[PDB]
Amino acid sequence: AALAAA
Amino acid sequence: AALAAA
Amino acid sequence: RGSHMTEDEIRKLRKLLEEAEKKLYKLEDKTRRSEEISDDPKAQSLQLIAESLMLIAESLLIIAISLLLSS
Amino acid sequence: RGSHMTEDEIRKLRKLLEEAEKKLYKLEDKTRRSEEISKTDDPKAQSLQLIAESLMLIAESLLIIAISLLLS
Amino acid sequence: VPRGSHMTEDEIRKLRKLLEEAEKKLYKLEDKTRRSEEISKDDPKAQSLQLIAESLMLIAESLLIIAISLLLSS
Amino acid sequence: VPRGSHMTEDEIRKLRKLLEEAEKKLYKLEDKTRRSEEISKDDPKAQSLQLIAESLMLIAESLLIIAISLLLSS
Amino acid sequence: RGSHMTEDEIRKLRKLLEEAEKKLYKLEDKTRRSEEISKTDDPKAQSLQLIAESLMLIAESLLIIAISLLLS
Amino acid sequence: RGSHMTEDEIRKLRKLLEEAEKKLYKLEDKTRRSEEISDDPKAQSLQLIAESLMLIAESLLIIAISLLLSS
Repeated sequence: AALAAA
Repeated sequence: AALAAA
Repeated sequence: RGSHMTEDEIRKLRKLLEEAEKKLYKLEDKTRRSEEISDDPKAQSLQLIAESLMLIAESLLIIAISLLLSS
Repeated sequence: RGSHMTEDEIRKLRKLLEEAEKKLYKLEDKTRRSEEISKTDDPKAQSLQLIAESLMLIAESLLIIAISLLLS
Repeated sequence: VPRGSHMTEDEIRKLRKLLEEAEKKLYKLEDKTRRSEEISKDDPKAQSLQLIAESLMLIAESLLIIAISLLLSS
Repeated sequence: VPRGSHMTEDEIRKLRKLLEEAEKKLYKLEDKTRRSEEISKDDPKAQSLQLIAESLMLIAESLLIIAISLLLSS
Repeated sequence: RGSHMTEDEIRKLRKLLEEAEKKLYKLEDKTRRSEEISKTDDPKAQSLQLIAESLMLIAESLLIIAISLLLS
Repeated sequence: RGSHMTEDEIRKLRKLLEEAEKKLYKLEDKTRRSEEISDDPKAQSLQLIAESLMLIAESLLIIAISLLLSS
C-alpha cells in the first residue's frame, strides 16, 4: 500500500 | 451507447 | 493473449447496459416529476442525494460501455 | 514460475460475479414489490426509494464493469 | 492516451453527447446544492445530509472525468 | 490478464492481504444485513433504508472483484 | 486526421481535477468542524456523520483514480 | 507513448493514498466503537450503510493504488 513508480 | 464487439 | 471473450456474450452485455440505461432514463423522469411536485433542508438534501446518484449511475453506465467495447 | 491469473482463478471470480448478478436480480425484484406497495405521503420516503433504485443501477453497472475488467 | 479504440464511432459520438448532457446536469445540480447550502439550515442530522449530498457531487464530478478519459482512450 | 506489473512486490503482497481482510469484513457484514432483513421491520422509509444497505453490499462486492482483477493484472 | 487526447484537453481535464481536489479539501475541513461541534444524542446522527466522512474518502480515492487514468 | 508522469508526482500521489488509508482505519475504529455502544431497524440500517461505505472506500483505495503504480 506504499510504493513509488515512474 | 449500443454496439457489438469481439 | 490479453482478451478472450465470446462475441455473443459481449453483445449480450451491451444489451444489458442498454436496458439499464432505459431504466435510468425512466428513473430520472420519475425524479423530475416527484421533485417538481415539491420547505425542509433534509428533504431537499435527500432529493439532491438522489439526483447525484442518478448522475453517478450515468457516468458508470458510460464507463461500463467504454470498458466493454474495448475488451 | 508464475502467471497473472490462473484460468481457474478467473473462473472462480466469475463464479462470485454470477452469484452477485443473481442476487442483484432478486434485489431489484424486491425493490419492485416495494415500488408497488410504496406510500405517497412524504417526499423523504420517495427520495429514499429513488436512492435505492439508483443504487441498484449503480451496482448493475459495476457488475458489468467487473466482468469486462475480469475477462480482459 | 494510446489509440486502438474497438467500438462503434457512432457510439463514441453519442457517449460524448450523454457525458456532456451529464456535465450540464451536474453544473445545475451543484448550483442547487450551493443555493441549499447558504439558503437555510442548526441540526447535526441536517448538516450531515447536506455534507452527504455535497460529497456525492464530487464523486459524480470525478466519475465524469473518469468516463471522459476512458471514452477518449478506448 | 497480461503481465508487466510495475510496482513493489511487497505492496502486491499487502494489498492482497487487505483485500482478503475486506472480503472477511464483507461476509460478516452480509451476515449482519441478512439477520437484520429477517429479524424485524412495516414502514416505507425502513424498507428503503434496508434496500439501500443491501444494494451497497453488492456495490462493495463488485468493487472487491474489480480491485482483485486490477491487482493481479497490474 | 486526429488524436486521442489533445495535450490541451488533458490539461483542461487536469484543471477541473485541480478544482475538485481543492473543493474536496474545503469539504473535509467543513466536515471536520461539524465533527467537533457534533452531538452524541442519537446513533442515527453518528451514522450519518460516518456516512459523510466515508464518502469524502471515496471521493478522495476517485479523484486519485481520475488522475492516474488521465495521466495514462 | 502511453504514460508521461513525473516520478515525484507519482510518489506524492502514493503518499496521499497512504494518508487516506490511515484516515480510513481511524474511521473504521471510530465506527467499531460507536456501533459497539449500541432496537431500531432504521438505525441498524444506517449503521450497515456506513460499514458498507467503509468497505467501498477500502476497495477504491486498493484500486487507486493499483492504477497508480501501473501508470
